[PDB]
Amino acid sequence: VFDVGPRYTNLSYIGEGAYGMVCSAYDNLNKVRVAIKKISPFEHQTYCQRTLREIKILLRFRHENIIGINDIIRAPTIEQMKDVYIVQDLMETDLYKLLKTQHLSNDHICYFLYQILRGLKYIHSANVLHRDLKPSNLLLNTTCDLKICDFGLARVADPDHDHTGFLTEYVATRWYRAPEIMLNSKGYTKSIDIWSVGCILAEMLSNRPIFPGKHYLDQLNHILGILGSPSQEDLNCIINLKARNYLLSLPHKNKVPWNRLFPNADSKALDLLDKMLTFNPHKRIEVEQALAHPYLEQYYDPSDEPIAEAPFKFDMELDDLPKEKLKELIFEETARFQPG
Ligand SMILES: Cc1cc(-c2n[nH]c3cc(NC(=O)NCc4ccccc4)ncc23)ccn1
Repeated sequence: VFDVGPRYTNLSYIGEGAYGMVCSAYDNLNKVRVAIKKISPFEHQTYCQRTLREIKILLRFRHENIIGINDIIRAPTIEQMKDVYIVQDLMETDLYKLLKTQHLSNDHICYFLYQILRGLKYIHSANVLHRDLKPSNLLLNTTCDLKICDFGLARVADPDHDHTGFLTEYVATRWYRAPEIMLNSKGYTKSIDIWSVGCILAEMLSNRPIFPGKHYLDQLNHILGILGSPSQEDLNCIINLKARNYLLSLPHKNKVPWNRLFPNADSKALDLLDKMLTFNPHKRIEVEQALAHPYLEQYYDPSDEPIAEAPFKFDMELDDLPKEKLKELIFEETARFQPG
């Protein structure tokens, strides 16, 4: 069932996830095609938490490089609400699909990276982390406008509670995971997103994922295979006994030069890549620094890189709420879109 009538008709498949599906549809009010994401999260607490976070975040945000929510469709009562549909702008493709079919020139890479970082500056200024940046979540049109989508794994930043043990399970897409995820981090600091952006830049440079780990620890094998052995100083910052012991046990690995991996890339793009793909998250470049990097000099304009008016100042505290209370919160958050 894709129950979005009567305003939205002539449905066509786009993609799907574990508990949702996105289709294109014709909007019979504005006479334009739109994207509609059906979400069916109510049987699981975790899915309810993610759905609620995405809706709350996207409804507060207003930025050219971030997908918005134009409409939310759901039943008039909690009892009758089994699914929720989110209406968004329809784009033409995503960076994942684009990279299967063509090699991007440097000036397209530069302009796309600029937009990713512009959008990320706004997200981070709101004290929010995206936590699942990857090519399929970067939507594009023929005018080369780029929008960040899929905030289902987003969280309010919590650097004071980022610590976790060695080899702790993680939810976000493997290939875009920072090394610290596998060593000592829950992915609750802004630096997690900068690593993912670095991976995306590398992927735009060669049309191949830079660290295609086949399984959980293999992801760290791929990262260390290019960055080489971490310095003593970086090891001194590693926190966990088990993470330190693991890294000290490895044979010495020298770094693979970015210009040997990417022999046709712009030298300024590789300098910025090096700074985003820095092993130690405390030394990794921040979003505002990345925007100010010489690679992006032609687009850099802090006056035209807006920040959020209303950041999320507190944790949402959804972790111990039962799925029934979360359904009530999702119902209340979506009430503004009901007729009348
Ligand atoms: C033709 C085309 C359009 C789009 C596209 N336009 N607008 C969109 C909005 C969204 N939103 C969105 O939240 N997508 C992620 C998702 C989808 C389904 C299940 C779980 C997560 N996704 C794709 C799109 C993406 C790719 N090709």
